[PDB]
Amino acid sequence: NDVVHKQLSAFGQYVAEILPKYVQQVQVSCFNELEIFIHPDGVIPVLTFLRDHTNAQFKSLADLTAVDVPTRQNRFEIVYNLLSLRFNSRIRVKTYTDELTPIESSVTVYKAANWYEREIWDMFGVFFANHPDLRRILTDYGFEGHPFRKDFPLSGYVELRYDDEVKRV
Amino acid sequence: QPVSEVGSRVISCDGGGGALGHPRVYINLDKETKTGTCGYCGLQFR
Amino acid sequence: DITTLTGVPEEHIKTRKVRIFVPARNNMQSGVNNTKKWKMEFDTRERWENPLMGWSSTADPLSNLVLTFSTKEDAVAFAEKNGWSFDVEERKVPKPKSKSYGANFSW
Amino acid sequence: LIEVFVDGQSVMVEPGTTVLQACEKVGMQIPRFCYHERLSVAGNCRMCLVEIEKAPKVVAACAMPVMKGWNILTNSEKSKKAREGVMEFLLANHPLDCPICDQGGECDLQDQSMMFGSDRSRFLEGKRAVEDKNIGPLVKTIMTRCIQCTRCIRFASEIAGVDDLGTTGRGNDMQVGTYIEKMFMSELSGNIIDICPVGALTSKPYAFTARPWETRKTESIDVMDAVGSNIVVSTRTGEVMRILPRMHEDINEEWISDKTRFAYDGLKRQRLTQPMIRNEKGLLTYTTWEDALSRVAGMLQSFQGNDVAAIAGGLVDAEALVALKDLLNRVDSDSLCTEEVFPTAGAGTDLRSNYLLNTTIAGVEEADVILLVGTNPRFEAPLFNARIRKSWLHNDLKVALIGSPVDLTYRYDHLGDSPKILQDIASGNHPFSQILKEAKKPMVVLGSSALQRSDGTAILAAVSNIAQNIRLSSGASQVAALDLGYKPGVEAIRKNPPKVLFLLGADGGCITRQDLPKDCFIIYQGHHGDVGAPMADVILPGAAYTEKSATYVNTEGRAQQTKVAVTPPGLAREDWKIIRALSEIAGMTLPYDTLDQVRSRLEEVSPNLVRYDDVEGANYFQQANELSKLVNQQLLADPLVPPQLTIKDFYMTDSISRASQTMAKCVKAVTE
Amino acid sequence: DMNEAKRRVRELYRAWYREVPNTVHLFQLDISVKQGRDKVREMFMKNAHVTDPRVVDLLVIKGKMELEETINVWKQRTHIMRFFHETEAP
Amino acid sequence: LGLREIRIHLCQRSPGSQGVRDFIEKRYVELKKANPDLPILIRECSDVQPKLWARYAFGQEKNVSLNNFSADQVTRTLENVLS
Ligand code: SF4
Ligand code: SF4
Ligand code: FES
Repeated sequence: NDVVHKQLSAFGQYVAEILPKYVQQVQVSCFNELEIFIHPDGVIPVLTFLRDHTNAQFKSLADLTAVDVPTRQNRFEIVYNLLSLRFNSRIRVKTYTDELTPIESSVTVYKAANWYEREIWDMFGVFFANHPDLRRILTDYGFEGHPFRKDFPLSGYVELRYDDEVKRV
Repeated sequence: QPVSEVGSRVISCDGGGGALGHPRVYINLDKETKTGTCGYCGLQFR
Repeated sequence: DITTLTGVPEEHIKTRKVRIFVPARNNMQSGVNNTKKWKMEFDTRERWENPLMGWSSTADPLSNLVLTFSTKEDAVAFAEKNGWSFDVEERKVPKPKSKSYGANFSW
Repeated sequence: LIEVFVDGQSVMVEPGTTVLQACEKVGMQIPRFCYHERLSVAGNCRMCLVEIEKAPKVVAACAMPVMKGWNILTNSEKSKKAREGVMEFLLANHPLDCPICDQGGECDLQDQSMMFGSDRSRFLEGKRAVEDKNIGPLVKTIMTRCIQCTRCIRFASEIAGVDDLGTTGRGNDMQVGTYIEKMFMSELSGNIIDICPVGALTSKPYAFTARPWETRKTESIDVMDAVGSNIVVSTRTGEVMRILPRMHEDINEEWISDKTRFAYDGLKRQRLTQPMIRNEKGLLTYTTWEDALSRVAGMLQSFQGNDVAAIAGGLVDAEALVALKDLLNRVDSDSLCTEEVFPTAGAGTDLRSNYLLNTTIAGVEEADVILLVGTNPRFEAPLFNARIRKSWLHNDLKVALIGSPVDLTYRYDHLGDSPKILQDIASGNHPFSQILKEAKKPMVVLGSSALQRSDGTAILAAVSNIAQNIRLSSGASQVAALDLGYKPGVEAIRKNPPKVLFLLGADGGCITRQDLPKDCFIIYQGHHGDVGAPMADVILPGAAYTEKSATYVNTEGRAQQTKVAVTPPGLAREDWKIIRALSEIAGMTLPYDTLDQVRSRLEEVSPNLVRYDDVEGANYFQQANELSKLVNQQLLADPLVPPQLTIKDFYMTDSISRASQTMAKCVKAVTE
Repeated sequence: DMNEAKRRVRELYRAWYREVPNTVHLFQLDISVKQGRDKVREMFMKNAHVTDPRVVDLLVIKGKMELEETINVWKQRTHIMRFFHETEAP
Repeated sequence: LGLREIRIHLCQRSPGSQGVRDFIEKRYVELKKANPDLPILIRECSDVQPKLWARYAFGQEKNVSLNNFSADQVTRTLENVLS
């Protein structure tokens, strides 16, 4: 449909003008998916308004994905889906991040993001500032190296096995 | 197996039946000095 | 250097080397697509055989790993961020060549 | 250079040059078959059709040169309908053989069928199919899968130079198979297995054994020749499957030899696995690695100073030679003995350049005359023979044999006998000396075979004089050692020296065991039981070239390295590492231990080897080398016969090649 | 800058060291009570050459979580005995 | 006669090399005629500082670094070369 592509286009322009201290570009994937960019420092302020009405009542994170790419000056590339209800439609803001720079946590803005901060922390190196409690999930205890680092072998570097002489795995 | 022979020339071997055997292939018989073994079936022809 | 951050055992940031290169065209192919774009293959280690069934049982943690890139400098810098030993190799684009259907008919 | 528009953007393209080459320059890739650079253009297989910006009908992309601001819509719909149009025709008869055809993993015809060809079939009749044409020990012709991109004939007539095979008949029934049963053997016969577009021609020895998506594809270089061509070895997990050429402008350029292509097969058969001491009975017997190495480690201390005499094979091994070198200097005296009876007085070694092939082989096409003396180029170095033939078509430049009856593919002047025609032209007695005078950038090539022949030094002196004259008028296991001065290299130092140390006696062990009654003991650090092992006490298992990282030097002086592939077969280790163990046992532990520390030792003892692709040097200048050799000069003789002559003689050289099943099948093939 | 982070790590050593006997007690570990301490000191020597600014504080972030786990009885005898690599062939 | 070998390294383009480059086109043949004996390897190695190396039966090695020295100075250390 052309129509949706129109409305998303114009709306992308709309937000592009409303708050352009940080919207690097508002590309519309041709199959009707808008997606603006964000300077990594700018995460909270954008998303904040993204809940706040103008039309951007995009409540509820659908997810907090963390695409990786070995190239680029900063490899990890965070992504935020969002959904507005009354105007039933979805957008997708996203940023970028150094292996070492601590981007802030976005838990307060989208509310249901507490679990995700922990996820991406234990599936990646990236740290979220002002997060109440990053800690491991989806792993063993020690384990150490983050998976999903695009490098890092799927077979990992370790294995458990039970050993009778010490009577322990 | 006995070697099948036909007075014609080119023949098609499907390995027995339609869509239950190997892909249809035509075995040439340009040289009478040798049998025409099928690629998949393994059945000689002349 | 981020060696402490990665959980990787010291052995494999040490006693082995990456081997950056842009892959050669499979020569059976006439295609060119897969040729381009740097990748970051590691060196091979030992791989024996399963006493049973004859499988190629293998010890090394990370033999199969491989990574694409857009630019070589980015690749070298990449491994440097990892503190990796490396063997950078030149892109080896074929020289352009003259061609002429009529030169076949000089005399 | 003309401006031309690839679909949209302007491109300042080179004058003339085919539309295909234009889009190649923008990088967009036209579908192709019959065309191939490093071969020749042809109008068959019109899968390359592309649409002119304005002219209504499409033209073959590799045909028309670009000109005058042309625009060309590769993606234009009419082009696409054209391509589907052709592809349906190609697939109208190619037999349903994908699962069994050995080309199945990457046949270009498949991928072209995917990217462009319409998916529904709409042929609905009967494919033609044709009988096989047996051709030799190697290639497995199947035909029927043939699509008459003549290609292979354009390979044969224009590179192998043989024109035995060719097209036959008209319309359908026309066949690229050669008429008459006669077998087609040639030294470049192997490369067609690469060149063949589909599965119509694929290597018998490798056949069925594996599938393309499976095998890992290591990059390295050949060792069967010191020519040093780049390759892609391919292994199905822990075991080598098949070799293919890897293109490189300075050497192989997409081609490869043939003895090398099937050389790997010998690795699988007889090979060193465990150390083997002589027993009291004189039988070879399997042993622990440790007791053996400690045994000889103590054994060679008594003879510190001279006595002990290491002997390299013809294949080995840069890191092994530095390691063994310190083995020989930490011990007080030593035997740097190669194998080829290469003359050393007057020292071509110290100046480096005399044993170098001065012009790049890449520079060979620039030379306007070639002076081949003593040994035929094709058997000694096929890629070079391909190079000179390549220019032979590209240029009308002269060449000359000095001298043999050998059958090189192309027209060339034949001379007479060594001191005769050589010293005569050197003194300008030969008319040939004149044409050598007027010639631009003259090239004189002297084979390694000539360097022995009883009085090798005399032959070298004669050829050097010719080099001096031109200037006045104006207008393995070999080059590596001489990069590090292991001359004499010849075993002529003797003076019988007890406890010889083979790196590989499979080659020079055929000679004589004269030191053995004086000292039967011979450490043997080979990787086959061939020749050297049976007549040698204490056997050391050792790695083949696929495993070792060790560099080898191009005859040009390029010194590029092989990479690891499949690890040593058994208890065997990489060769040098045994020595770095040995010195450590002796108490004269060497400064290096890692491969890279000892690459730092190349970074001292040379340090020009640590420049893997860098042939260039300051050069000693030919006149200065001439003066350096001027003080010797000695009596000569007429005869000069190259070792190989026949191809069957070419099939067997180093012990690995005789361990080959398929090479044995070839030597049986040509002889029967 | 460095040093400001080094104090952090010393604090961390205090915490670990003092906690260790409780670890051996509560977990019924039969490691020599000293050995855990020594091994702690060693693990502290493992990165005793790191010199980057932010990387070290990040190191104490990853250092907190472990004492965080042993204090909460998260991980177990297996998981905490894991550090000693005791089953490995020399 | 302790020395077994001698070697020399020379980049083709550093200026500090030419005072040694000049040493080779002319002094060299004089040297070999003066030195039938032990090997005198020359290299075109592009090490920025040209060098000198000397083997013993001991395996110990002379290691003479040089910078932009006159060829006569090269000759000087070369005559300092002895048994
Ligand atoms: S190789 Fe010949 S047969 Fe095998 S798939 Fe490609 S085209 Fe079909
Ligand atoms: S031989 Fe190779 S190239 Fe010549 S037609 Fe048959 S397949 Fe095409
Ligand atoms: S290559 Fe253009 S016609 Fe086949």
